[PDB]
Amino acid sequence: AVQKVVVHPLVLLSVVDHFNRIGKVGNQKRVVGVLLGSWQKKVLDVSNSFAVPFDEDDKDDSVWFLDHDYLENMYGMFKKVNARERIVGWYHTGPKLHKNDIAINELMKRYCPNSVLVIIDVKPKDLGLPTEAYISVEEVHDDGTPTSKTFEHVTSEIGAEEAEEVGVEHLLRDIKDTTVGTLSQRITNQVHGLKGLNSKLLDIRSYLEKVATGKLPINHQIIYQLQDVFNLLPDVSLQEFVKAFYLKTNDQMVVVYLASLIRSVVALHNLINNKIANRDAEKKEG
Amino acid sequence: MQIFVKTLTGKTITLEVEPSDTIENVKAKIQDKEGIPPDQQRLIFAGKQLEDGRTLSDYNIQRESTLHLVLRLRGG
Amino acid sequence: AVDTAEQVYISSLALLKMLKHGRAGVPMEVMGLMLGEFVDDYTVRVIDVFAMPQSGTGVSVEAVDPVFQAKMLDMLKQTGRPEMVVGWYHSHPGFGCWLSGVDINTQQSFEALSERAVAVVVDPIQSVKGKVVIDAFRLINANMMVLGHEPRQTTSNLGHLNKPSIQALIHGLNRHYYSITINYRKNELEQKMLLNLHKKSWMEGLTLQDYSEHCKHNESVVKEMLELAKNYNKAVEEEDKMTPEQLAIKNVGKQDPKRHLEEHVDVLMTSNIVQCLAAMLDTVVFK
Amino acid sequence: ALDMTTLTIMRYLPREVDPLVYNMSHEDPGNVSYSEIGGLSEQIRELR
Amino acid sequence: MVLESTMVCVDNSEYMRNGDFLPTRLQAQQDAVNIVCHSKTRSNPENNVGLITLANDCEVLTTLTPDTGRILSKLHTVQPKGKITFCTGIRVAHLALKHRQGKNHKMRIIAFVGSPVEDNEKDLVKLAKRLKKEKVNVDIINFGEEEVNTEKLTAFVNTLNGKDGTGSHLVTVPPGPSLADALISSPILAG
Repeated sequence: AVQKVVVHPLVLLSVVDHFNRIGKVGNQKRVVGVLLGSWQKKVLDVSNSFAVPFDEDDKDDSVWFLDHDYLENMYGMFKKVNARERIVGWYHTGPKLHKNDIAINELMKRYCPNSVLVIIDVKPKDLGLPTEAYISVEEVHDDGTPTSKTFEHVTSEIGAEEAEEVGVEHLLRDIKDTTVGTLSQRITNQVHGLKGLNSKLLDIRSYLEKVATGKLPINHQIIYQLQDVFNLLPDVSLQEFVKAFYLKTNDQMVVVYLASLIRSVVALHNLINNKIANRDAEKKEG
Repeated sequence: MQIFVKTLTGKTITLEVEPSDTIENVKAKIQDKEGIPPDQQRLIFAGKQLEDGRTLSDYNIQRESTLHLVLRLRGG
Repeated sequence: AVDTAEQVYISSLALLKMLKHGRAGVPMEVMGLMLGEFVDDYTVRVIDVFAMPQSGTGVSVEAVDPVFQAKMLDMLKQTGRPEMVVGWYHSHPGFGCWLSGVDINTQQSFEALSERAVAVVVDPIQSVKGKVVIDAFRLINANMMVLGHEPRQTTSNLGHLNKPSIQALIHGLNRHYYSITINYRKNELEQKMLLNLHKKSWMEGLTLQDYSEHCKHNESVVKEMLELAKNYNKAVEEEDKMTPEQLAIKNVGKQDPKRHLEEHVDVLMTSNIVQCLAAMLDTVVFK
Repeated sequence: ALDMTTLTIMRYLPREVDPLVYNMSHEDPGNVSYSEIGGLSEQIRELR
Repeated sequence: MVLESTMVCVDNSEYMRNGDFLPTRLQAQQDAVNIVCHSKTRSNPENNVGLITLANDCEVLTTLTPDTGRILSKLHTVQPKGKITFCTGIRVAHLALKHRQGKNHKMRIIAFVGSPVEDNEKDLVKLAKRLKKEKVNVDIINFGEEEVNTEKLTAFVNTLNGKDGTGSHLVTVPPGPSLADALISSPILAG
């Protein structure tokens, strides 16, 4: 169904406001709400949101409260001031999946047959991206295990509108940025790449401990996937691949040589202009 | 009788009225109390609008009921 | 007497909603209602703002349902927002920022209902990526001012940092009211978000550009260099042959080959460097 | 049609008809039959 | 007069299809609900009421609403099925009572018991005691078959309203004429 989802900044600021406000009604560690949006050509666009009361008794699953006829009432009250937008899905601000949210989803799906989940973690502890997108599917099994009802991943991004990025930029007076050109490349696409890749490999590293009797091998599936990973990775950089590499490095650098030469000649020319102009005018004004 | 009318600001006012009074008299009393002109202010009770043409008994306004006042919002 | 220094703190969310709502009623003075609290004699803080059902005719607007307002407000309390009304705002496209005629009248009744009210005006069509045009006003006293009394007290430089524009003087700002300074006060968590708001995934950084197509671009620019070198030789030859400014003044049509020559560097460089570096790294980090 | 205070497009319209063309569109006594023309039926056939 | 929030937790277990009361226990309870909620709202107009049902899961049917009709038209097409589950029901009603619209109201729970309760006694004692310190008041109708549940419920209500609290009751009934006719209007105004 859905191929990608796009989020506008107004939603993210709304989430954060809700998270800070709840302290006046409870003590819970999570909050839940509704996403208003629209979509076309399997590209989904979320634009606006409001938050509805929710509560959960932490020490168990299966004991939670979610207020229907407040949701229906608000949806009515909003529709009266913008006809463009319709229920699309829901969000919660927990850092990690919870046991019961599939059972939340099977409720709120009665308001929209395609409903999508967005996790918006409000306290990042890393370099990263603040949103994740999930859709619900049924899984068969080869083990003869009964059919399982389970989430599936969807790629996500932030989008923008000209009427908002004016505000975002008026507000982004906080720190440095835009170390132009060659300065920004290597930071943005080498260092902050390698840090991510490292964190991922540490995560796999940790999981393969628990299998030391701490937990049951979750499936041979995950092991088959790992074997694909270590099989695919590029062949040892030892064959005539090396020849093909040197060729392009020569060609890549030669034109650099040319450009650098151009770069120097202009400096000499500017030098001469500065020199003559100086001395002449000096003797003249003397 | 006494009647409580409260506003979007959080300020509250108490009025003295008799059941035969009309809405217009209410608004006039409000103007006397605060200086808002009678044409600007809108009144609400039990989730439906008030209108002149009727006595306060007619809407079954009981002792110590609460009314909402909300202002005309115009710009141009 | 009102102190010159008193601020209005608006809370970043409210501003974004004011814009995305103003830049829609493109040629019409859309309006709305604004919620906050009076922390102190030197402060007012606005925390949120919401629209209404309303209709107009280009020359005017007003809202039509009074019940909707009380119902929405009384609903919001059930989820931690007990704050009440402190003011209102409306958008002026392209005019500038001031209060005029009717806007004073609907304003002044607020002040009979609640002193220390505030009216805000924003302009969404002059604004641009660097800066947004906002103002906040309150009415001068209803005269009795032949006394020559100042409207406000002063005990700081803090209120005289800014120059009033000619336009508001035309419509009389210091004659009928006064401006109040806007200030922003972001909290920790939202500003932590606001910087993430542009980060892009690690997946991309390690990726190579195609080597074909890349070579094509290299050959394109190198063959573009020729004509500029040829022109540059003449441009060197001919200068100082006439009066100095009459170089530039006679070079408004035809381009000057120095800049176009120079700015084809920073395209061979940058590109070739970063591609060779990225390949050179990832040849190690995978096997 | 443009709004006059600030010149933004507000509505599009169909093509005009200048009152002259409108007037010469439809004024006619318009009621004589072929019965009233005698002596040149052949030309009427040639024209129609 | 005192303002009160009341949740009525109907029972819908399989056992509700049997026929001690004349039409069938379902019609034996629907009329009782119909009278009790009329009494709640007519006692004072801004009291308000909600609805929960006990099966292999608990389910909410209508949150605190000031108009009784919403409940009545809702209670219809509830179907006898599954096995009762008492504790979880009372918990989820506690949650839903916190979120009342006006905190100046104090709150009540009403429940109809119509089946064996497979609960361990020492779990009821904990639930009762914490509900004790949370100021929630419970009030049990042993509507259906009195046996099996006769003890546990009584000890529960004791441990809750005991220490001379007196605000919480147990009331019980044999098979016979209508609950609303003979029973509910008898003990006190209601409950």
